[PDB]
Amino acid sequence: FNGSETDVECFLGRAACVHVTEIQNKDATGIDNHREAKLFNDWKINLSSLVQLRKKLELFTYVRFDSEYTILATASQPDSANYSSNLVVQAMYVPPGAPNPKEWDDYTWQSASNPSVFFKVGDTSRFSVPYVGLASAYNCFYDGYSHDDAETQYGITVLNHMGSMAFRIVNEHDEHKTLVKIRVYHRAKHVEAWIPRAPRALPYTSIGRTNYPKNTEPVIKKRKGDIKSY
Amino acid sequence: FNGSETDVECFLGRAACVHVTEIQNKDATGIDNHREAKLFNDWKINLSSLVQLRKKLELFTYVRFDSEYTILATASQPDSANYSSNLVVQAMYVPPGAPNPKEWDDYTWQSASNPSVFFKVGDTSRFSVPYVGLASAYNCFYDGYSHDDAETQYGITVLNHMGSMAFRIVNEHDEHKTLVKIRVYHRAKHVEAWIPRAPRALPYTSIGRTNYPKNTEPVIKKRKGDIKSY
Amino acid sequence: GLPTTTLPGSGQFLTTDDRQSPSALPNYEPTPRIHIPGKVHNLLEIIQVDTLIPMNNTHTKDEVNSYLIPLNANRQNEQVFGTNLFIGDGVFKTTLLGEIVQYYTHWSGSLRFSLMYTGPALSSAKLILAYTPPGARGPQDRREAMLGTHVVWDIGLQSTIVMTIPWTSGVQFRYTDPDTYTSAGFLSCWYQTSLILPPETTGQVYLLSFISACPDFKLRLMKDTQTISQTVALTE
Amino acid sequence: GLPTTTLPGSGQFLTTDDRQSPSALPNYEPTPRIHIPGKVHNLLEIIQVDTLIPMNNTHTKDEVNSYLIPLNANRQNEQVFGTNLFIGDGVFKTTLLGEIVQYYTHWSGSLRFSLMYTGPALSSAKLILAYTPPGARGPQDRREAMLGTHVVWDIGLQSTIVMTIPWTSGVQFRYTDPDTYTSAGFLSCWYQTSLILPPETTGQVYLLSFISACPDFKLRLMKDTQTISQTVALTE
Repeated sequence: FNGSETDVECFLGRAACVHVTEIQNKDATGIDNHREAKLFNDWKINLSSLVQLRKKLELFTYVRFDSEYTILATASQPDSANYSSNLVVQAMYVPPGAPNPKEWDDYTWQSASNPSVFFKVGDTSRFSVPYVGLASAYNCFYDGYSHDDAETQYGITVLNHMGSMAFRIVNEHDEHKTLVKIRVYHRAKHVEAWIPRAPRALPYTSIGRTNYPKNTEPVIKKRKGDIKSY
Repeated sequence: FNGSETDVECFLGRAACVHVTEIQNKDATGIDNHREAKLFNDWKINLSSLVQLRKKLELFTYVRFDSEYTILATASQPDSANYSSNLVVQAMYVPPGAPNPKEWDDYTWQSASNPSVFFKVGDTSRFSVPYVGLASAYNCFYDGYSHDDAETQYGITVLNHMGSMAFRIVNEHDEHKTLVKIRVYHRAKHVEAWIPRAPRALPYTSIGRTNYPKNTEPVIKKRKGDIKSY
Repeated sequence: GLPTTTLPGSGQFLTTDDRQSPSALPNYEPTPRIHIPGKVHNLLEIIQVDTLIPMNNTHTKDEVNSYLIPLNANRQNEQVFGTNLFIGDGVFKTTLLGEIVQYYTHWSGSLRFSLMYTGPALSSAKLILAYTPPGARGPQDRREAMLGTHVVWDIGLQSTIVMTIPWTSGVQFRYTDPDTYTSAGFLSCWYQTSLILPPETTGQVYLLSFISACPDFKLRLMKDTQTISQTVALTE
Repeated sequence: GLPTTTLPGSGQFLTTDDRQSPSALPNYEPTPRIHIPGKVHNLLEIIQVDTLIPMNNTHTKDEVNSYLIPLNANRQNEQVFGTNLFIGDGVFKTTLLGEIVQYYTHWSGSLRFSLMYTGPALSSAKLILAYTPPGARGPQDRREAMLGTHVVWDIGLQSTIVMTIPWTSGVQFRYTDPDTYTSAGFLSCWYQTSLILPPETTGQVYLLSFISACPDFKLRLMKDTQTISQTVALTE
């Protein structure tokens, strides 16, 4: 049938929870909790977290996306009571090949041409980031380092980077506690896949490196008795 | 290509944070904090603040805008708790050649033909101010004073004024503290540029006067060794 | 100027709904589409390939010998194969057809069982392999298999044996929930005669068994596919 | 009368989204558009102009002599030029092509290197200038440069030397993140012979080097362009 059920576009185009995070806004410095998960967060997007622990995309070799990040932010601190008074959240898609913020009140939240959105807490925002790929397809499964020269990092192959999401709060006034949970749902459009690949045996042990984990249990099942079935 | 990526309209047409400010409303006089940043604010718009400290527009000599100020106002005082109960904010685009308010409860907030808008705190408002230019293009980079006669001010050349934004609160009742942060994002449409100009060496030291700052560090880089590279 | 109403289900966030959304990079040409081989439009052409079946997976640690059906001499009218045809379970679970049918739900379609012999050129054997449909108790010996839809396609001149597996609709589709019911189909093989080894062979020969789906295959609903009760949030 | 739905992403404020907005001065004729020369539609015609290159910027304080490549007599088979062709870094950073390529991101296109001699009319010299492509180690002397794509275009009858710089695609574009890798291109010049000065010259002559982009140039994504880690909020 020519029905979009078992084709590739329906196959990968569902929206899945990636990158649960939890931020707040307190003060300039205030109480010494600034850097780890508070006042801002950068993700450095990678579908390597929870696309069923990298399976359906790893079934193919070469893909091309057109992503739709739908950021669902919510107020973990009782929104029913308060902790939501115009709590405007700022998202930001920092493209690959651009500097990353590492502070809440930092210059690259307001800089030039960095796509940033603002929405109410407890509401959503829909994106459409086009195919930001260095290669003509996303090399999800690549053999080779970056150079025999200086060589950027290692065969993680972050050269075909997709982007980097940044989330922060524009608010003030340390007298109180708030907490905001942000949950982004990636969805891929117009997915064009190439070069089918045999599936993995184990759940993985690394991102980027196609390593199979040590100390394994048997992935295949013993016969219930002998070759004699039933 | 005839694609709007490296053309002039895409080049300058991005929206940037200019004029962060912070106002409130307390009472008629009340506690003696009235004049500086409280109860109202006038800007006297000038793209000379943070268009990457006047660079891409200074790369050309003659421009013509069609501006879209998008005023983002927010309640710095915990909006999550309260401090937002129908906090209607009044913006106002005072055109060039018109008197400027200097008081919250002043006559030229309600006067005749001064474009003023009202919106909820934590929401936005979109404008389109047409090309308000004395000359046929904005003389961003001008040589000459205003007269050899009386002479208006100096070669700042505020004769090609763009406008003056005014922000205030229509509310009452001193028993409490509120604070409102207002952040306007200018965006230029239909940008027509003329007469390319060599870029500056240093970040600037004045607005209007093309002065290069004293006590400079070397803007150009020494060779790593000799004319022998690598 | 344009009057409008509300709709209940406003502020709704369907995860699954195809809505066009505005672009964060509204004006940016991407890296252009080039032609690279092996373009795929469907999982049907993925599962069109005979992979292999681990049938001799009755040893504890998993090795290469998990696919080698062991064939000895001087045995006849006794067991060679034997399997329930429940793909997604048992010995078919770890085929490509395995995790594909573990992906979807209720399925339909005929199959393409293949079979291939690994032995010497001057060796002969007759192997009856028999299919019994779902809902029928599988045969107990070569006799009862021969009264079934018996297939010989012998060994000694022909090595590659393919048999299509016709699909029959039970309750309109196939049950895709984990049970050990015995109405899924049954395929098994018997020595019609003893294996005739070449002189001073002194060992074992093996068979290789493949499986795939014929173009009649069908996959209908999609599921979550836990398979390990999955949750890992490790990011680098 | 007109039923409608919601959309998630309501109350959204995209900074970058082209939406028509209502006018604060809905009825006001502006100062009318007149014709003034030098109308520009693209940055390509901005970077079409050969500006100059500071090559002798090896003195500490910046003066006029930063662009004067110094040429002495009685030296041959030794260094004149030498540069990595990484625009946006090193000696090309402070050209107009410099801050333009610092504005955008990944780029493409051939270039137009120019070169011009500042000396006496009755003076002669042979100067081999050589290009080595990105991914190749640059030559060590006039010998190894001559086995490269050597260019002489000598001094004594011709002053203005232009050489096009062909672009080659590496990993589909050029890396635009700050590293000191050595696969960006390499251009350098050597005395093929010693400089023949006129009698009682007693000094130095210089060369002037320009750079621009051929119409094949391309600029793809836009960036923030800090360059000083910029923040100044001074208003008057």
